[PDB]
Amino acid sequence: LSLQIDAAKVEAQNQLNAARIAEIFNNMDLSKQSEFREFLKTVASFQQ
Amino acid sequence: KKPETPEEQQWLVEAQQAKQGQQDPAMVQAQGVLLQGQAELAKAQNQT
Repeated sequence: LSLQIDAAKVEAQNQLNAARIAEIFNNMDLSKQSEFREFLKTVASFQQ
Repeated sequence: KKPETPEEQQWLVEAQQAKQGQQDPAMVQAQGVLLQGQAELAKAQNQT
């Protein structure tokens, strides 16, 4: 029973690890897209 | 001999339950050396 409860900690470690990495992965990706749309209006008015 | 109540009815037949009650858990301990092989098989398979 001690091997079973110890093995359940490894299972819960990976389940949390999949979520925690995916949260910050989506946040950093979104920041690159957000600033990109702002730069389009900056370049457009500059050309006129 | 077994009780047939010829000299007893609270005398010997009371302590009969206590002598047999002491004998039974101690028998499992004596047989415990046969349970040593079962121990090596049990925790090794679960760990894998």
